[PDB]
Amino acid sequence: RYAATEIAPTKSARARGSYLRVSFKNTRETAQAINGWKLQRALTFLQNVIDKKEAVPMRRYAGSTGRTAQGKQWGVSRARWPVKSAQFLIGLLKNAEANADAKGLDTGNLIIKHIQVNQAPKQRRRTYRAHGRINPYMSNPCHIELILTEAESHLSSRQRGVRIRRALT
Amino acid sequence: IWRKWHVKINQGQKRFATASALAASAVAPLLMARGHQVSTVPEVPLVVDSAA
Amino acid sequence: MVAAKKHVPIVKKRTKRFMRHQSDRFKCLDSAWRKPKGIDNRVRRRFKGNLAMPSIGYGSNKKTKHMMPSGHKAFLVHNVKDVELLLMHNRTYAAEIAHNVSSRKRIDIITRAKQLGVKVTNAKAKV
Amino acid sequence: RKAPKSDNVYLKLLVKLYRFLARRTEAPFNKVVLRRLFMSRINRPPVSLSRIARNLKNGNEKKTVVVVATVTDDNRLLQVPKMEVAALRFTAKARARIEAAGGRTLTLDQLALEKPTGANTLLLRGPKN
Amino acid sequence: IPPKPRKILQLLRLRQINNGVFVKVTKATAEMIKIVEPWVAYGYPNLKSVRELIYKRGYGKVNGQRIPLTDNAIIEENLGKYGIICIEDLIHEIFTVGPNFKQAANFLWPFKLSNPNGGFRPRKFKHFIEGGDLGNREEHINALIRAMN
Amino acid sequence: SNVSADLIWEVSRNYNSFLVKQRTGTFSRDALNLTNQHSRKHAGFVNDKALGIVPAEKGVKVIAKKVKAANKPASSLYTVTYKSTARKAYKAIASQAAKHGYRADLRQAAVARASAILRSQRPVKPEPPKKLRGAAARR
RNA sequence: GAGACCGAUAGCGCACAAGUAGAGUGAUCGAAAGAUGAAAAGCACUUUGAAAAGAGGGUUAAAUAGCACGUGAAAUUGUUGAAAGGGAAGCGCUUGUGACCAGACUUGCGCCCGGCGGAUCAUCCGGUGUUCUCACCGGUGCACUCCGCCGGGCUCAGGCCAG
RNA sequence: GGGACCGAGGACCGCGCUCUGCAAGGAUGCUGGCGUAAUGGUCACCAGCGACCCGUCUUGAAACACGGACCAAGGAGUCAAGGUUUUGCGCGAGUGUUUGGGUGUAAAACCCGCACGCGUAAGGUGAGAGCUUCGGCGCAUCAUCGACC
RNA sequence: CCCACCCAUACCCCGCCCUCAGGGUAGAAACGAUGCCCUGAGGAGUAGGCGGCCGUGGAGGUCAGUGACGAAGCCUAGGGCG
Repeated sequence: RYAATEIAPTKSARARGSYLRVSFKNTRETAQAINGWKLQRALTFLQNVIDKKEAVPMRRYAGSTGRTAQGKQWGVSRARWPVKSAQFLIGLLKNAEANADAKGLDTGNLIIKHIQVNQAPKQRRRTYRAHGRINPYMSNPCHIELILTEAESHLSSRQRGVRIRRALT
Repeated sequence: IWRKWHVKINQGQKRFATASALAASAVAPLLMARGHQVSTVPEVPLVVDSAA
Repeated sequence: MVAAKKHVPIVKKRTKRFMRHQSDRFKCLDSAWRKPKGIDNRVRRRFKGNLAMPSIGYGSNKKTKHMMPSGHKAFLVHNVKDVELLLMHNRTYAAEIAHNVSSRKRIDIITRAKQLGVKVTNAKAKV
Repeated sequence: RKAPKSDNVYLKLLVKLYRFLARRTEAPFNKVVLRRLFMSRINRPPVSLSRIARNLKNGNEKKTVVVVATVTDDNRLLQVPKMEVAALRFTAKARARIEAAGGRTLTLDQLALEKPTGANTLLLRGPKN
Repeated sequence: IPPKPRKILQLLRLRQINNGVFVKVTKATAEMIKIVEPWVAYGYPNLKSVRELIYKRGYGKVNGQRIPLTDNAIIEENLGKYGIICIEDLIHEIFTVGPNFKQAANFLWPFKLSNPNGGFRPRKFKHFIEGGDLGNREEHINALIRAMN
Repeated sequence: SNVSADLIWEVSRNYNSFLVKQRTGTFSRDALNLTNQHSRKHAGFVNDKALGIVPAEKGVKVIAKKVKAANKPASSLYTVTYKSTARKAYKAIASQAAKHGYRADLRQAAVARASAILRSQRPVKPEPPKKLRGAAARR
């Protein structure tokens, strides 16, 4: 059961992924950069993030993050290059593009109507710390889901008297 | 387990309560007030033949 | 008959509920009213600009107590035999079918209540 | 007190009967009897047959004995005079000895029917100490 | 308030503010009012002030209850043995101070006057002879009673 | 004797099998209760003389206690069914309840119960269609 | 064999491969952890992907029951919808705007003219019951009387805000 | 003469008077629009005014100090023995079946032998509730006078 | 020194709630008499005292109570009562 239930699956194409071992915060900002975009422009953008040609704007999870000139396209200053998040979002976009091909939709008019990154159950790892403590090194995996959609009187008597007089004259 | 589960009641109290319960059984309004369907039977102190 | 008995106008002295102190800030505090017991509590001492404490002066009129704005009184009903209890209180009482009554049993309740003239407050539930 | 502390249904009927009599009749006897019905048991001490036999020793014979309490029996009284006693309760020995002497025993509702003003009634209490 | 003026206000039935009573002038009652001068204003009323107070704000003590004087009957049930049978006899008794003044004044509930129309004065806790309101005024209490009625 | 109408009321005032109560009022399920209110006046099972009106197939069925047969429940009720004009049913019920001093205080309630039963046996009128109302419900 | 006991943080530490796993040199210390469905019928086949998995399709009454499985709260998080924000927010009284709603009303009673369909109309006579003077039943009643329905007219009472 | 706020009760009874009824123990009469979100209500936001953050502890009071990241579930005057006060109940100069025995539809209910526990083996005057045949009778109990162990 | 004006939960009048106090209510056409009707006064409150109502698990009785066209639980910028 997907989050966007207003979109019927017959005219749409969907693809999801669970327990993905990527950072949730980097994937949230990457999915926000491509939300509501065309399918071919989003695939080109994500590859440019891998090749460090375009940058993903960091808006919520951007604490003490460096500045770059490639954020000027987005109107921000803090922008990064989440390569791992771009790799996972490409494979999910290629999967939904294949789902539209099998169903018979047109891939040239597909937009990303819905895309959501939810938090997955946390994994656990431990390392060694002095003063008798053990450092927890939990990972933060994420759930991703996306859907592709083809782009396309009670008047009074006095009020009614004025209505008639204006109509006559 | 030593919680005083049983209650000591005077034998005179018990015989008073049993006598009051027998008197209320002869009262036909009190039988209907309990929830008994007493409308098709006569002589609400019902006595049947022992031979029967 | 649908129209209720003639009654004095219904006046609510206060429609707003009484909120517990600091239930807005803490989620562990339910909004149900609890009387503060601290001696320095501003709600207990009735300082101005603070939450009001309920009292018997807010009590509704005895002639219009427990009356819905139509003018009747609610009576919870589980079956047909409960509707027949409201036979003589057409002008003063209304029937409210319980939430656990099934769909077949409800249709018998409304049909009987229309015969008896008794208003049903939730007649369109399972229709 | 407006309501008696007792749960006795027959005492509730007696309170209702003597509320009507104390309201509609100007006799102060009915107000005293109603007040004593409301009191508790330690405030309604027993009255023995020997104590009321003291009070009929003078010219108080042929007068109804009224006690808002239960009337006990005294083994120290050898002979019991003929007397008409009305009380809330009687013991088995007290009721038998009054009826053996030729007297009669009344309840308080029989007293109300017979003497609603409390005419010619000798009213008594028991020892408080 | 000191303890001695507190007791006099209770004995004069002035338990509340803007509360008024009729007092027969003797030497015993005059020294009572002299002590509570920092709290009271008093004077000699005329026939009009007695009439408006009885007719408009006149209430009676009947079995410990405050009954308005809307009938001549309830005056006769309460003061008829003293010879007072109607309102005019009650007004005559207060104004022309008769022998039954004590019974007639005590029968009257203490008068619950309103606040005066037009205010008291710029500052009302001085004596009347220094531009205040407290104390004794001869007939200017009638101007005060007219505003408080 | 030990039992009377006043004593039965004291036992059954607080709890009764016919007793139903919830917040707004306290009702009664007794067949001998008319107006279905819990009180000494309308407690049919408590009182020695009582009346009760139940519906019939066409008309009313009025039952009354017989004081001599109080201990014989199979013959304790004097049952009359009035299947006639409503005016003759009311007249006979009023005569039944007020001419001989058999609960003259219950005469008005008995006539009012017969009217309410016969007002329930008339054919029922069809309900007008519910009007959709407001911008949200109509659209 | 039972219980006015407890019901998976409860009841024995242990409802489970529990004195187990694990800790200590050792004596000893000592957990957490129940539930798909009636039945595995626990996704045939197709398609994308290296795979994990996803989408169609299928099983079932229910995939809103996918062995991360009954129901599935709150803290906390994401997306969409609406809004607010010149150095705190939150709260009380009172209007306004916008969004969304519960009622109430829909006609009833009586009277008078017509037209239909029927005689449970008044009285009297027989049985039955009862409150012993009131009713029911059967007959008589045969049509200016009684009861329903329809078509007109009139009165009274009907909701909200106002003069 | 000009305004403002309110209409409380629900057959008659009363107090009165300007009289074919009245303004005299609480509002009726006539009329208009609408009959639905129109009044009304609930949220969200703006605006005017109001408004310290809770608890604990100390003290005459503050101030200081301590606890408070958030949520769910759990969480603290109970039971027994022995005293004692009051209320209800039963029997009452007595009261208590349940140590045990006898039945039983079997831990219930019903019945009871001998002991045993605790208790038990006379008024006047001032009065005084109440009664009265209106002459007097007078509860309990207080002041005192009493009588006895 | 004079005149007018502004306002506190203070005073005055009216309505409603609750408490207290004083009355009425049976040859019963009579009553949740633990009710109803009439009249007046009063209303802050720590420690403490008294009373009445609400809610949870289990037991006896009762509603010939509800329920697979759906019990319990849960969510609810939907209502009603107190």
